[PDB]
Amino acid sequence: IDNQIKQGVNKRREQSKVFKLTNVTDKVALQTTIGAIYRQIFERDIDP
Amino acid sequence: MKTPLTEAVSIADSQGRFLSSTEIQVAFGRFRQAKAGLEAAKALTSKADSLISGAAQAVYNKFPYTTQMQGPNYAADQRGKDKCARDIGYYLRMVTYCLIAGGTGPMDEYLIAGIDEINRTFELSPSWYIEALKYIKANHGLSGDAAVEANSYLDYAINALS
Amino acid sequence: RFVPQEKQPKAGDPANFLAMAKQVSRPANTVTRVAL
Amino acid sequence: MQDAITSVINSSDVQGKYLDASAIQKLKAYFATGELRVRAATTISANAANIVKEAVAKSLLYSDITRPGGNMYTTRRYAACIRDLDYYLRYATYAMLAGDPSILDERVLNGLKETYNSLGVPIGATVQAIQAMKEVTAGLVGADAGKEMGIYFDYICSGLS
Amino acid sequence: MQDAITSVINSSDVQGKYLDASAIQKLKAYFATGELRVRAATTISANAANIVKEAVAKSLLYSDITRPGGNMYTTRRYAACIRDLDYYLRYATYAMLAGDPSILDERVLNGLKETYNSLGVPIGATVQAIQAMKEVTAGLVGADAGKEMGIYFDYICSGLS
Amino acid sequence: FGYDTVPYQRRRVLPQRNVGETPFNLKTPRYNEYHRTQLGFPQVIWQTSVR
Amino acid sequence: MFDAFTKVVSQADTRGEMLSTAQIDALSQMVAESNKRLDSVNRITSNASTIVSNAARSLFAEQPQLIAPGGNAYTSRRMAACLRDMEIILRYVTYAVFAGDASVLEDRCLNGLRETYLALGTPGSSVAVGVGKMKEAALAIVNDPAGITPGDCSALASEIAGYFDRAAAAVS
Amino acid sequence: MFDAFTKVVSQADTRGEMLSTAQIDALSQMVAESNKRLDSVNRITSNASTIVSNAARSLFAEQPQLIAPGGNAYTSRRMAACLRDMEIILRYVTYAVFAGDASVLEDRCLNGLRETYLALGTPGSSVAVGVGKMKEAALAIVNDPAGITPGDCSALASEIAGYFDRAAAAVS
Amino acid sequence: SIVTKSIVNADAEARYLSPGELDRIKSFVTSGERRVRIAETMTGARERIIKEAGNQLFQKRPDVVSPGGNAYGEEMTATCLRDLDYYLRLITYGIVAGDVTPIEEIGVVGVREMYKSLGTPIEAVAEGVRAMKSVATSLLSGEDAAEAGAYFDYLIGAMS
Amino acid sequence: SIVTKSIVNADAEARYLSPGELDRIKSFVTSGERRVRIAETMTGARERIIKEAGNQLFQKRPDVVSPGGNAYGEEMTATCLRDLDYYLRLITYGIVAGDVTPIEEIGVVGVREMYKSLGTPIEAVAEGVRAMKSVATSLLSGEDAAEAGAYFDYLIGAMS
Ligand SMILES: *[C@H](C)[C@H]1/C(=C/c2[nH]c(/C=C3N=C(/C=C4\NC(=O)C(CC)=C4C)C(C)=C/3CCC(=O)O)c(CCC(=O)O)c2C)NC(=O)[C@@H]1C
Ligand SMILES: *[C@H](C)[C@H]1/C(=C/c2[nH]c(/C=C3N=C(/C=C4\NC(=O)C(CC)=C4C)C(C)=C\3CCC(=O)O)c(CCC(=O)O)c2C)NC(=O)[C@@H]1C
Ligand SMILES: *[C@H](C)[C@H]1/C(=C/c2[nH]c(/C=C3N=C(/C=C4\NC(=O)C(CC)=C4C)C(C)=C\3CCC(=O)O)c(CCC(=O)O)c2C)NC(=O)[C@@H]1C
Ligand SMILES: CCC1=C(C)/C(=C/C2=NC(=C\c3[nH]c(/C=C4\NC(=O)[C@H](C)[C@H]4CC)c(C)c3CCC(=O)O)/C(CCC(=O)O)=C2C)NC1=O
Ligand SMILES: CCC1=C(C)/C(=C/C2=NC(=C\c3[nH]c(/C=C4\NC(=O)[C@H](C)[C@H]4CC)c(C)c3CCC(=O)O)/C(CCC(=O)O)=C2C)NC1=O
Ligand SMILES: CCC1=C(C)/C(=C/C2=NC(=C\c3[nH]c(/C=C4\NC(=O)[C@H](C)[C@H]4CC)c(C)c3CCC(=O)O)/C(CCC(=O)O)=C2C)NC1=O
Ligand SMILES: CCC1=C(C)/C(=C/C2=NC(=C\c3[nH]c(/C=C4\NC(=O)[C@H](C)[C@H]4CC)c(C)c3CCC(=O)O)/C(CCC(=O)O)=C2C)NC1=O
Repeated sequence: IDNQIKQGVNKRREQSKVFKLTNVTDKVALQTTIGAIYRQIFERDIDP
Repeated sequence: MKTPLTEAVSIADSQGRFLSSTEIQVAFGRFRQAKAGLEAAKALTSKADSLISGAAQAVYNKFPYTTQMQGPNYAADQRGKDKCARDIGYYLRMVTYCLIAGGTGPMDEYLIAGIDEINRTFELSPSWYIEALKYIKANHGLSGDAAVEANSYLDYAINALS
Repeated sequence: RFVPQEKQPKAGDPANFLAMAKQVSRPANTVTRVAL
Repeated sequence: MQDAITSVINSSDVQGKYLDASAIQKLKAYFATGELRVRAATTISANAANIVKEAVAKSLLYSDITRPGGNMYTTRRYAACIRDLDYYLRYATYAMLAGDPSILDERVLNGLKETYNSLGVPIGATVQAIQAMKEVTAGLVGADAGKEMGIYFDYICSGLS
Repeated sequence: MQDAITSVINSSDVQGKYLDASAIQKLKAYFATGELRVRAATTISANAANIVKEAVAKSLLYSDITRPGGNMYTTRRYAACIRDLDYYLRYATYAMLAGDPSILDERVLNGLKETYNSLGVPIGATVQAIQAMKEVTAGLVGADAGKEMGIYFDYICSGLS
Repeated sequence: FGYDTVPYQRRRVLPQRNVGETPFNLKTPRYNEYHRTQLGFPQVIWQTSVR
Repeated sequence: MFDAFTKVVSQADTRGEMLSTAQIDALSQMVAESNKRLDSVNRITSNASTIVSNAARSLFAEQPQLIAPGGNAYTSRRMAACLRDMEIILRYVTYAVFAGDASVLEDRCLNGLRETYLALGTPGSSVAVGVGKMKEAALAIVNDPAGITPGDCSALASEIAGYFDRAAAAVS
Repeated sequence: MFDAFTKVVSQADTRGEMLSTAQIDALSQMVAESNKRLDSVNRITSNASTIVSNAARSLFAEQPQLIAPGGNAYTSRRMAACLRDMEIILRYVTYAVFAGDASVLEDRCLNGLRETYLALGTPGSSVAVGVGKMKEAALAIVNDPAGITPGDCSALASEIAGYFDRAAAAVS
Repeated sequence: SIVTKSIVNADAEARYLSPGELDRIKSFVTSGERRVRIAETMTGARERIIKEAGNQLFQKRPDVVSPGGNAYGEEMTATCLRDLDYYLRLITYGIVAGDVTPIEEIGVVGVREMYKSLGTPIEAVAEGVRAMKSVATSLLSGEDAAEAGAYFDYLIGAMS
Repeated sequence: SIVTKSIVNADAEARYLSPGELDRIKSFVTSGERRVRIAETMTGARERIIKEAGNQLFQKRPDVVSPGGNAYGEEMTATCLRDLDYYLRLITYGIVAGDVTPIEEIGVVGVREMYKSLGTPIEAVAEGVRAMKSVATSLLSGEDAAEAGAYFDYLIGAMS
């Protein structure tokens, strides 16, 4: 494990997804991006 | 559920035909009945609690042994009196239901159909209920044709009892 | 010891505490027709 | 973030060897029990507002901690603790479908001990809520999956305590 | 976005009466020719890097624009006139596999007409490039799948006109 | 049955079996689930507890 | 198998108390309009054969596939059974508006006849459209005045159209 | 429909051989205790109406929801049917302990009555508790030696409680 | 459809359909006759599956049938027949599509503001759905109880 | 308080307090002896609102105290009174702060998650504050209850 996860790129830089907005007339693809804005700007949930 | 409109539909269905003038005669007659019977049922609803207590007291008066002897069928203890007056109110409620329905159907389906085997299994004398129904039909205080058909339903319950 | 006790949310006063009518329903409804 | 597919395929990578017969028995163990996991995964998400409800009724509610003076008196934070107890519920399922507690190190237990003492929340009261949630889950999904899902629940209680 | 499965779902759902024998027949209209339509897609997926060079070789390899003095002469915009052919191909096979022009309305043709004026780009050459791509995409997919793809490319160039 | 015999469940049990077909009175009770739902009966044990 | 009055009685018994006053005023208004309800019923009943013949003809003008050979109502025996099915549905509608409750119409037709038409191969759509057209013609025959004193026919149009739509939806 | 003897006969025929000796000694001891089985059976039978009335008496004291309006055993007709169902169950228990085999109790009640109580809307829990209380009272009535010679009813309390628990579990 | 969001999950990565995904879109079509007949049973028995299951809601939550309530009376539990029929409708559309996007287009994301404007608690409705799941699987086979109930568990989680 | 809303409104400008905001404390502090001469009777009369809040709720919302509802029987009429006893204090706490912002950070800002989870209807607790609004306006004078009645009415609009 010392040679596995502990190499120097802490493997969530290149397996965390990004969110685009190509689909503004889609509605359910919009809703998971708006939550992704909320979970990156305030980076908790804004629900409570 | 022997009510006049239901049994008219049953006649027309078992005959396999449409409705005729006979069922419409049944209908103007049923509306004539209900035009006083609904108000009489409301009046019985008003006087119900005092009638129930008076019937229970008359039943304890005519049959004083039931208050005295120990026995779970007798109303010597308090739970016997609660259950007892509960079935007094049951009888009165079935009388009002038959007054609204316009036939002996509700008492025939809710009371009469098993009352004989229940009084056989539970050592309940039906004469207690006959005395209570006699007190109710004496003390209901209605007048006129509503009073006569109320007495008809209560006498029907009496004849079904014994 | 065992810390003992005292108060919060004592409540305990029924006050009105209105008795229940205890009604029930038939479920023989007009599924076909509800409203315009 | 890893997986019982990947953590036995990367540990065999970093040794330089290939799919060993001792390494092949861990994948086929994961391929045998994987049908049990995926039916257990849907039942958590169907009850996710109710596993968290029966947890706080069996461990948290009607106590001194929701009474003023306790940390749960602010309804800003009783909204946040159901949000906090949701986090251990979904990440246990992520540890269940991975079959691996490695996500819990890197996404739950990164700096979790310092941020709870920085706010002064009780440690054992949260650990008592994980002990509430492990028995509610094992009843609702069946004991064959609850005996595996609870292992990653004890991985949370080891790091939290 | 509206799949042809979801469109015949939608046509009963705007009426709100349930799926009839006619409405299940549209799914059987899709499922009977479903097998060739999936097998058409793996031919167009492996060949999409290969097939994109013969479309310009049949149309715009040597022409009056691709010389010095015209459009498609920077090698930067020659990348664009290959990548748009990659864009029109990759979205037609989505529209093949779903069976709709509605995904083509949403993604590729939501604003495509207006932007080609102010970029100063030849539209009518790109009309011929898709129209040259029909005879090279039908030689490898077969004759039967070649005609059902033809109405989806024809929605593009009619939409680009 | 003719005119003089009371009807009975014909050949319920085969001679080599201790278990025959279900008696018709148990198979076809007075009413089915459809009329049971109309009567609004109250199942699911009872209401429950306050806590 | 319920009346209006037996429906109120069963509801009051399930409540376990006596009948409340507002239900009795409602039943008094029902007893005042029950004759209303049923003159309406009688003028519906007298034209029943004309109603089913006009319904079937309109229907077989509308869907000639049923009359076409191989159609479900093509055969003379099957066509007579078709008219019998329609007349039965109209009769139970008249029974339900006689008793003032849809429970008789439910009891006698609805729960079984959908499965019957599925098992027979009968198209439920055509008989649904036929019951709808028959109900439209029935209200149209009931609503017109021809030597009868003016009355609040309206609502009862509400109830009759309710019964016909319940029949057409239970058929499907 | 099997005895003890017919059960041994069917098992020996499925084996295909004659009856072994140890089964015959077991059946000899059964023939010695079959009258013993019987004494409990007759003192169980003589008090049957008291047993079912006391069982319903304790059950409807215990669950007053059944007596309450809207309850399953509320109506007089339904309450008589309730007592009839209980008396039938007790009678088939007495038959099974007469023949010494549970196959008669299985044959006559068990396979159908669970589905019957589901379809009727009858709560299986209350009748299960009633059969359990009736069985407890039945063994309590059987085990007391009033004017009876001194003997051993051990194994037959075992068998009777087995039959009652089989009935209560098949009811559910 | 199981096509159209495998399209969407392949569109955001800007990639064609993978052959590992292409078997999933192949096996859906050859099993498409298996799901349309179990969706026929919900189309056929739609009246029985709501009528007794509505009483399972009121047995387990009798707060709704109480007076002063949201859905009280013969005309407002009529509206529960005029509302729960759509959820029994849409599960059939979730079956024949293969996934949850007909659920996701119609009845998921606005229900927090729908039932707030209606004034009905959603978990009171949701326990009617979970009791309906227990009686839907009484009709299904032992094989099809999982997969037709797999689209049920998305709807129970969407309300809660 | 009324200062604390203007403080973070100053730092979002990152400038000094504009004199449109200064006089709103000058109207506050000279009426601060007036404002503490309002709410102390509501601390004084403590029970009289509260026992006239539950009985004035239960006649307008009787399905809550039915079986199946959250509040049922004993110990679940008192904590609903005690959760109502919490929201009596914050009306007084908004008055002596002269602003509704200390009502938020302890009592408003997370209601829609905890009352979602507990099943208590947020409309039904909103009518209880509407029930306790009328009995508190009677205890104060009419021009004094006119400002304190709006302090109820914000929590009405926050709950509803
Ligand atoms: C609740 C069960 C206990 C409690 C809690 C309390 N918690 C607050 C919460 C915070 N919780 C987190 C935790 C996480 N954030 C994450 O992203 C993850 C992994 C996915 C975890 C586990 C954080 C970061 C905070 C504070 C930041 C914030 O304010 O939003 C607070 C809030 C702090 C405040 O001052 O309001 C309170 C009381 N107390 C209890 O009664 C329970 C034991
Ligand atoms: C009291 C213990 C419980 C109870 C009893 C109950 N049973 C019925 C109705 C039926 N019971 C049966 C059962 C049998 N019939 C048989 O022939 C045999 C074996 C030989 C058994 C075990 C059947 C067929 C019916 C329906 C037809 C009928 O007349 O009885 C009812 C009445 C239901 C009704 O609507 O009439 C009752 C009340 N139910 C309870 O509430 C107790 C839990
Ligand atoms: C059982 C709970 C209790 C018990 C019973 C017991 N009985 C016997 C023996 C006999 N019992 C009878 C009874 C009858 N024979 C008949 O023909 C009839 C009429 C139907 C009756 C009532 C008889 C006659 C015998 C044997 C012959 C005789 O008595 O003349 C025993 C011992 C003998 C045996 O095993 O049969 C016992 C133990 N004893 C208890 O202590 C139990 C509480
Ligand atoms: C709705 C129609 C209806 C009727 C009529 C009815 C009667 C009825 N009365 C019963 C008992 C009873 N009935 C009585 C009544 C009396 N005993 C007396 O001494 C008095 C003279 C009389 C008072 C009126 C009493 C005291 C009991 C309880 C005795 C018992 O254990 O069985 C029982 C057995 C239930 C039980 O044990 O609690 C029934 C079914 N039930 C019904 O559902
Ligand atoms: C997925 C749907 C979609 C498409 C197709 C699309 C195309 C697109 N084409 C562009 C340019 C271009 N498009 C072309 C087009 C062509 N060359 C020709 O000569 C013909 C007229 C035509 C045949 C392909 C050219 C030459 C450019 C470069 C123009 C410039 O940058 O000046 C640009 C701006 C620069 C760039 O990003 O490349 C976009 C965004 N965008 C989209 O979202
Ligand atoms: C079975 C044989 C039979 C029939 C046919 C019958 C009908 C009948 N309809 C009546 C009333 C009536 N009937 C109607 C009917 C209507 N008015 C309209 O404008 C509507 C269009 C239409 C209903 C659709 C009205 C409005 C009344 C007024 C009196 C009442 O309410 O009964 C009355 C009241 C008593 C009377 O008229 O002498 C009778 C007799 N009575 C019988 O014994
Ligand atoms: C000052 C900020 C603040 C708020 C908002 C708050 C709410 C709150 N309400 C609670 C309970 C409760 N609240 C109610 C309330 C109601 N039930 C109903 O049906 C009615 C609609 C309603 C009020 C009229 C009930 C029944 C419980 C107990 C929950 C249960 O037993 O399941 C609890 C858990 C036990 C407790 O500590 O009291 C909290 C924390 N607490 C706070 O400190």
